[PDB]
Amino acid sequence: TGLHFGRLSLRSLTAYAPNLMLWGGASMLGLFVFTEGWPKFQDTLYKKIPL
Amino acid sequence: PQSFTSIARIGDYILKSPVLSKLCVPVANQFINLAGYKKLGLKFDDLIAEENPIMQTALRRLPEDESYARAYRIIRAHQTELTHHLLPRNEWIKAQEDVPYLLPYILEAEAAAKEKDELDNIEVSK
Amino acid sequence: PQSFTSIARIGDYILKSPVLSKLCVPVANQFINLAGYKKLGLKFDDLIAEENPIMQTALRRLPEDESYARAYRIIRAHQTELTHHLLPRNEWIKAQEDVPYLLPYILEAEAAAKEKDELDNIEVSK
Amino acid sequence: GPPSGKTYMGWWGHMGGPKQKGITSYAVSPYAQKPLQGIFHNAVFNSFRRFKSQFLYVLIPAGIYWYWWKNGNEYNEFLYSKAGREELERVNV
Amino acid sequence: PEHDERKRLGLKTVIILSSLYLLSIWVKKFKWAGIKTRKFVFNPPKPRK
Amino acid sequence: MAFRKSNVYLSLVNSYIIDSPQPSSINYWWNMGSLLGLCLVIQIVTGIFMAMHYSSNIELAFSSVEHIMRDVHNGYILRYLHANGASFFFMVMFMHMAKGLYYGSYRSPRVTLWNVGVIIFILTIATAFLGYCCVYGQMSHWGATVITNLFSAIPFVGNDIVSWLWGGFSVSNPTIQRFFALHYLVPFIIAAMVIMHLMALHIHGSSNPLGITGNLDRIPMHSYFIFKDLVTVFLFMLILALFVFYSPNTLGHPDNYIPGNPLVTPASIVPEWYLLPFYAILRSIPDKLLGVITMFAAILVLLVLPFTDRSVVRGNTFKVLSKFFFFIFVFNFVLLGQIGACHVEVPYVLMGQIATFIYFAYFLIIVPVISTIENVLFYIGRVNK
Amino acid sequence: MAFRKSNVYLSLVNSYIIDSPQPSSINYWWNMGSLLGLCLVIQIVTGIFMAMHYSSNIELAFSSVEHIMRDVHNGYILRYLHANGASFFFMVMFMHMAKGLYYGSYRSPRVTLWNVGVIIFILTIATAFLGYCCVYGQMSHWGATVITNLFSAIPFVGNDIVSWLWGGFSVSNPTIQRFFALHYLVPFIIAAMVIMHLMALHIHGSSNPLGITGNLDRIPMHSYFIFKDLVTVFLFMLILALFVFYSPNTLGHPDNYIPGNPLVTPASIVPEWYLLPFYAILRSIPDKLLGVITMFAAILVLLVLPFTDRSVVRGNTFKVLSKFFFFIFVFNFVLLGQIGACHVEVPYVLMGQIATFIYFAYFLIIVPVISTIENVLFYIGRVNK
Amino acid sequence: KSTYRTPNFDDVLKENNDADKGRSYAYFMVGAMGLLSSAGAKSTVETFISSMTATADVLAMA
Ligand SMILES: CCCCCCCCCCC(=O)OC[C@H](COP(=O)(O)OC[C@H](O)COP(=O)(O)OC[C@@H](COC(=O)CC)OC(=O)CCC)OC(=O)CCCCCCCC
Ligand SMILES: CCCCCCCCCCCCCCCCCC(=O)OC[C@H](COP(=O)(O)OCCN)OC(=O)CCCCCCCCCCCCC
Ligand code: HEM
Ligand code: HEM
Ligand code: HEM
Ligand code: HEM
Ligand SMILES: COc1c(O)c(C)c(C/C=C(/C)CC/C=C(\C)CC/C=C(/C)CC/C=C(/C)CC/C=C(\C)CCC=C(C)C)c(O)c1OC
Ligand SMILES: COc1c(O)c(C)c(C/C=C(\C)CC/C=C(\C)CC/C=C(/C)CC/C=C(/C)CC/C=C(\C)CCC=C(C)C)c(O)c1OC
Ligand SMILES: CCCCCCCCCCCCCCC(=O)O[C@H](COC(=O)CCCCCCCCCCCC)COP(=O)(O)O
Ligand SMILES: CCCCCCCCCCCCCCC(=O)O[C@H](COC(=O)CCCCCCCCCCCC)COP(=O)(O)O
Ligand SMILES: CCCCCCCCCCCCCCCCCC(=O)O[C@H](COC(=O)CCCCCC)COP(=O)(O)OCCN
Ligand SMILES: CCCCCCCCCCCCCCCCCC(=O)O[C@H](COC(=O)CCCCCC)COP(=O)(O)OCCN
Ligand SMILES: CCCCCCCCCCCCCC(=O)O[C@H](COC(=O)CCCCCCCCCCC)COP(=O)(O)O
Ligand SMILES: COC(=O)N(OC)c1ccccc1COc1ccn(-c2ccc(Cl)cc2)n1
Ligand SMILES: COC(=O)N(OC)c1ccccc1COc1ccn(-c2ccc(Cl)cc2)n1
Repeated sequence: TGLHFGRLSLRSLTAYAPNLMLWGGASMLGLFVFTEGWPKFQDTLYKKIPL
Repeated sequence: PQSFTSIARIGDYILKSPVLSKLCVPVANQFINLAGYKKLGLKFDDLIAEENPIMQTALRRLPEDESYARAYRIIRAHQTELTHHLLPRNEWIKAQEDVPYLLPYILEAEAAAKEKDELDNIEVSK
Repeated sequence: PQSFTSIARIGDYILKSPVLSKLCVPVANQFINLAGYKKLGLKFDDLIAEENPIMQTALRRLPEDESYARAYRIIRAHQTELTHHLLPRNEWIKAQEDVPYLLPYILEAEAAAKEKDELDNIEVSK
Repeated sequence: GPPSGKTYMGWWGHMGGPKQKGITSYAVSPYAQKPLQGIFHNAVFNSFRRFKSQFLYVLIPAGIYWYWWKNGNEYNEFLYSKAGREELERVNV
Repeated sequence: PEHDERKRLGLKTVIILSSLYLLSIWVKKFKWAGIKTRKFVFNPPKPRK
Repeated sequence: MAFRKSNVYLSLVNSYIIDSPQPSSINYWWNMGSLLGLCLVIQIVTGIFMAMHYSSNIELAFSSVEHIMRDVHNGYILRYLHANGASFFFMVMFMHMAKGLYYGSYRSPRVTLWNVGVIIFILTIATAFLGYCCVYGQMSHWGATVITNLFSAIPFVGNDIVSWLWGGFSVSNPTIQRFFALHYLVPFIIAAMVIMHLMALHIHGSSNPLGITGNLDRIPMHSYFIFKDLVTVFLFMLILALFVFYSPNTLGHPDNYIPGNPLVTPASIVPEWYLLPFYAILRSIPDKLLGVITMFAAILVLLVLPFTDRSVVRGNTFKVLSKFFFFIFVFNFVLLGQIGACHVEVPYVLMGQIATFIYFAYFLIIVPVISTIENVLFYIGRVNK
Repeated sequence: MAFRKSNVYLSLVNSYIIDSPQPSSINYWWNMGSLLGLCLVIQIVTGIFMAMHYSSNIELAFSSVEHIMRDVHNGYILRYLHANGASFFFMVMFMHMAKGLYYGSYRSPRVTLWNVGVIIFILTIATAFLGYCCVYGQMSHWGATVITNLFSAIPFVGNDIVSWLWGGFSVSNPTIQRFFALHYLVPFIIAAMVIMHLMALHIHGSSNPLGITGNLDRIPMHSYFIFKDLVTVFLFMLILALFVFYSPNTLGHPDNYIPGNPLVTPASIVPEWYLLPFYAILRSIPDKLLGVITMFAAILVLLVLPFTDRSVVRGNTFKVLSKFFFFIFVFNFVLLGQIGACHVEVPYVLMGQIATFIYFAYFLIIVPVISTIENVLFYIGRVNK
Repeated sequence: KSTYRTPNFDDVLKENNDADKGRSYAYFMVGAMGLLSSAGAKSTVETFISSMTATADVLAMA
């Protein structure tokens, strides 16, 4: 009968919670493009297998 | 803001209790006299903010005769305040006239919004 | 801009005169063919600018059947022009169809605006 | 343009309040009355009346914070005198 | 080195602005006299409506 | 219809200046927004006429400002007006904000108007800071040193941010030339935020001192509130003229008439009077990183107020308890400025700590608890059984 | 309704960018206004990043620009982009204006939109002139000398205007420091005129190449004309990059790499390519006062066109005679630039006189006479008796 | 009560309205405020414009 909410229902949280992980990625994707060449983060930005 | 359903739940508990009512009511009466809204010719329900849907609903359901008087009390108070005077003491709202004339229309609109809103997020059994 | 009353006054003088008509009409015909508005399926009165009160009046007084056809010719021409093609040669406006269908409604609205305006600035005798 | 999401205030003619019936308003021209008419019976009646109401809400707070600044400034000047050098080396550690 | 000129231009500026401030108080109270003395009366209508 | 209503451009002037409906009962506290608009015009105009004679090189900067004072015709009028005009701009803004806090103007339906205002405040502290550094005296050098070295505590990334802000390894010539070009810019961004601020007011219009609707009695703006605003314009110009012409250096520090020297530290590094309460909040936090967070948090805790006021009435006019704690908060904000102008010594260390707590507890603990108590007292005084 | 339609700020974006009704038949000549908006963003951003390293003193100015080229990281990119970006801004504006002249966009109901545009053009010539003087090479000094000495011919008042413009008795240090502060300002005034320009377009919307109504077939802006505008943005950014990186000094003069010297005159004082046609109009008038009037009259004769076109049809698409004289006027405007880059010698003296006449006779004598002839030919070709 | 009865306005009314005079005093004050503010506007503009004239050091080398 009862599910709790603040306009953001508990199973309105977990029908978007995967996509939160995915858009948490979409911003991970969005800044490790943005800040290579900035001399700081270089430490672990060309740790990749090539390059 | 806080719901009038919650305000009434706390108040009724205080009032039904003998010890708490003998201890919290005189404080509340002199809080009313020090506020000074009767001296401008207003009842308390004139002061409630009206820019929200539950309160817009309550004002439509109000009878015509009570609604015309509310408009006059509000105009009279604005004019009293731009002159920086008070009204004559024979035009002050008395205690027996400061009634909650709008509270039943508010509690009815609130109870319907909660029932509708529980029904839109129900967990069903099988 | 120039009035259609003045355009008609000059034109009629040219046309009634034999020598001037034999000298100025062939120039005017080939000015029409080189313009190329028939190749898009338009009559000349479709081209007149309509954002002025005398021309808004003339379009209300136009019959319904002539008004529905005007709307279609204008839509067909916009579509022909965004594709950068011309219409088929069997859909071109012919000379006998390129009639001034809207001129009488314009000259009537212009003559009434001049009569009204003279009457608003009259010099009276005694 | 298109209409947007509407408000709690309109314009002249459709301001958006309740319907009024039974109220009458009267007024007189300013050219027909005298200005600067009573502005004593104003600064001595109403200003003193308005002051007398809203002055215990402003002055009891002001008295608590000013007393606090005092006892601190008094104590600091004692610490850095020669009679308060022993206390300074106690509290500064 | 501007001390003497500065103190003399400030006498001109303070006299002009002080009179404009008093003139503005006069003009306001005249143009507001209709609103301050306006009166209202209520006669309760019949709730037929 | 009238031309003022039909023309594209005058229609906006008419709807904002001439025919705008205003509540009949608004008082003189509603006149501060007009003054802040004249203030911004004073500063932009006086500043552009000085920029014609200013040089931003670190070896030429102090002497350019003394050249405006001695050799430029009426240049001492431009500077003192400009320098004291910024002190007046900040005082009218604190009173404008304190009003809205008293009368509940932050509440719905005007939450968007309060938030654009918080942005204007941040961009205005930034502007004034950048301009004081361009004088390049001795409070200019060591004030920029203390604030810019705060960003060297951000984890793993801090020492890259300070060297990019400086353009080198210390406050030097590249720092002073970039701070002047940014100081010219930000005033034009504040003006664009002031237009967006007015658009959000036009939707619902203004509130009034009683906290109820104003749609039953409205007065047009022209010739009731235009002439009411002249009253406060001329009082503002009078008091400002009295500082510019008769006491033009009382709202400053003498050390900034000493030229800037990296090799001699002053005995007391002190900001202007209008940044002292925020300077005391910073000094109260022993850790460097937490201090710079707590200082910026002091500006952005204002955005939390629309959700912590739990009352059904707008404003404080009829509220007894909420009046007492409004004036506690005002005089606690004046003590923070005083403590920010003192030496770091007993007992001014603990005083600024307790007062930094009271600044934050007002928005987060006091307002919710008194608002709820006041609601329930209104109920049991009328409905008693 | 949708949030983009209800919010105060996004409602303006939606009405101007997303849901705006556009005629179905507009071509790529309607894409220039978008480019002029990107141009203004390029110049303002590149200029603010250079102002961090620039010094306006006359003894420091030339060497500050060479310091941006050699010592500043990527500073050669900022300058060449900026210098060649102004040449591109002017070329897109001439094409934008020539379009409106061809399609009759000046006519009623859009007379107000044409007039705000003429203002933008004047303020844009002023901006570019002030910036070239801040380099302070040898075309910078002697170009400001020639133009500022023109105002000494105004009767009884002229020699007071030049000395107030200079700040002295010649082009000197006070002149170069005031021209830089004004050069930063005027771009922000152009931006405010661009907003007023767009407000006047929203009333009646845009025209179309046929010159008839467009209310019978409309397409929204988003995803038909947004993606049609990307096509020309990337072509603009390609051709500009080809000048910045491979030929960055072909649209300039070598003398401006010589530092400014009042004691040595160049053998040829020549403006940039985009002010040469107006420079030939000035040189064509033997008298000094009449010359400076005739030059400014060349910009403000554009305001006379809404009253001299006497035609019942909008635009030139179906007009044979009015097409021939549109292209006479365009190539007469290119000869005036060429003659403005020549020595004052036979026969370039009389050529520029006859061509200055044809510039003025087009707006005042040619358009009224051909428009009337064309109206009457349309009539007698259809109505023949 | 009838709407044809006007309420009491005798606290605020004049000697005799005397339209020759009621207009006299209001427009002397509106005229004085326009006179002083037009003079003040003219001193403000001339102060800003004169700042662009030659400085003292430039006139010393004249
Ligand atoms: C830095 C300079 C900036 C320039 C302007 C600053 C003005 C800010 C002052 C604060 C404010 O705006 O509120 C003031 C408030 C009274 O406002 P109210 O509408 O309730 O009362 C209308 C009046 O009765 C009718 O006033 P009336 O319109 O009839 O006459 C005008 C009056 C001029 O008063 C003013 O200019 C108001 C600022 O004429 C005279 O006083 C004659 C004597 C020469 O008074 C109070 O509630 C308490 C005032 C004391 C606290 C002030 C502390 C501020 C730091
Ligand atoms: C980061 C942002 C932080 C900002 C912190 C803000 C601190 C800035 C300090 C500014 C001081 C201004 C305080 C007054 C606030 C303005 C609003 C106000 O106080 O309301 C006026 C009120 C009117 O009286 P009523 O309650 O009767 O309501 C009107 C009738 N319907 O009447 C009153 O309430 C009393 C008015 C008297 C005001 C003077 C009291 C303060 C005196 C010293 C203050 C020192 C400041 C330097
Ligand atoms: C919101 C607007 C502005 C504020 C609040 C502001 C603030 C300040 C402050 C506090 C100072 C230091 C005063 C001192 O000398 O003690 C200053 C200095 C200065 N400002 Fe501004 N400013 C503003 C706008 C401008 C603009 C737009 C310009 C340039 C066009 C400008 C140019 C200058 C200059 C040249 C100085 C040098 C020092 C001086 O002349 O006093 N200011 N500014
Ligand atoms: C700095 C430039 C500012 C300008 C030019 C400006 C302008 C104005 C004006 C003209 C008004 C209407 C009149 C009035 O209520 O006084 C107003 C109202 C308001 N302002 Fe500002 N303001 C500025 C800054 C701020 C700031 C910093 C805040 C808050 C942090 C703010 C919040 C508000 C609010 C809430 C109102 C509505 C008050 C009400 O209707 O009761 N403004 N502003
Ligand atoms: C409509 C916008 C602008 C236009 C059309 C424009 C035009 C010009 C031109 C033609 C030059 C000379 C180019 C050369 O070196 O040969 C120049 C130089 C310069 N401009 Fe601008 N400008 C604009 C905006 C700005 C702004 C907003 C600033 C400052 C924030 C600025 C700062 C400079 C500087 C510092 C120079 C020095 C010389 C150089 O670096 O090339 N410009 N400008
Ligand atoms: C910074 C300079 C300018 C900007 C950013 C700008 C922007 C725009 C934009 C976005 C449009 C939309 C339709 C179109 O692209 O044709 C437009 C139209 C127009 N502009 Fe501009 N413009 C500028 C300068 C000018 C100038 C200098 C003129 C004329 C002297 C002018 C006159 C017009 C006219 C008449 C139209 C309407 C054309 C039509 O609808 O057929 N504009 N402008
Ligand atoms: C037919 O209909 C159309 C239409 O076709 C088009 C294309 C557009 C879009 C075209 C336009 C021209 C509008 C674009 C707007 C402008 C050109 C005005 C730009 C105004 C400015 C003030 C630009 C300034 C830009 C900045 C980035 C200033 C800030 C500077 C910074 C961040 C650099 C300095 C910062 C640091 C930290 C050093 C329309 O709006 C439109 O209307 C319906
Ligand atoms: C509630 O109703 C109100 C209201 O009460 C008020 C008071 C206002 C009034 C205004 C404001 C509150 C603020 C708005 C102000 C701005 C956006 C300010 C813009 C500021 C500027 C300083 C622009 C300056 C531009 C210039 C070109 C001048 C600079 C330099 C010059 C002239 C030197 C060059 C000179 C020569 C000779 C070369 C309203 O608009 C309003 O409507 C809502
Ligand atoms: C404003 C006047 C027009 C001038 C041209 C405007 C240029 C800037 C806007 C760029 C178009 C973005 C719209 C895409 C969209 O929302 O639809 C998105 C597409 O987004 C995507 O996933 C594809 C990536 C977008 C490609 C971006 C291309 C260039 C971006 C800028 C280049 C630098 C200037 C689809 O959703 P929709 O169909 O409902 O609109
Ligand atoms: C929104 C901001 C509110 C404050 C705005 C203040 C701006 C001042 C404009 C006042 C215009 C009054 C309308 C004129 C009129 O009705 O007829 C005027 C009446 O007013 C005047 O004579 C001028 C009086 C005051 C001088 C105006 C400038 C004040 C100082 C400006 C300081 C900079 C802000 C004509 O006189 P008459 O009606 O008797 O024929
Ligand atoms: C840009 C900042 C963002 C906010 C918007 C700014 C709005 C404030 C503008 C201030 C008012 C300006 C006064 C305009 C005077 C009346 C204009 C007019 O007569 O319209 C035109 C003529 O205007 C012009 O030719 C050029 C005006 C350029 C003005 C440059 C300042 C009259 O034509 P019409 O009778 O058809 O009125 C327009 C009907 N929509
Ligand atoms: C012409 C010059 C000036 C005018 C500029 C107009 C064009 C500017 C484009 C602005 C981009 C969009 C800005 C944010 C849009 C969302 C606003 C919003 O959600 O409103 C508020 C949030 O309040 C804010 O914090 C405003 C921050 C403003 C940010 C300053 C850039 C909530 O949305 P709200 O309920 O008010 O919308 C009503 C529709 N139901
Ligand atoms: C835009 C700046 C306004 C700042 C006002 C603040 C008060 C300080 C005044 C400093 C003014 C400098 C000029 C001066 O000293 O003049 C002085 C005269 O004093 C005045 O009249 C006061 C002027 C202010 C009245 C309001 C004018 C309205 C604004 C006009 C905008 C078009 C001396 O000038 P003088 O050369 O002797 O003629
Ligand atoms: C008017 O100028 C001064 O008083 N300055 O700066 C030279 C000064 C002078 C001496 C000592 C300290 C300062 C600085 O004090 C403060 C306190 C807070 N901020 C700040 C600055 C930027 C931003 Cl975004 C947010 C907060 N600055
Ligand atoms: C880009 O800069 C140059 O080409 N400049 O200026 C240093 C130059 C260089 C050498 C020779 C001549 C000039 C000037 O040529 C012109 C011709 C007309 N204007 C003008 C200026 C302002 C205004 Cl409002 C209206 C018209 N200027």
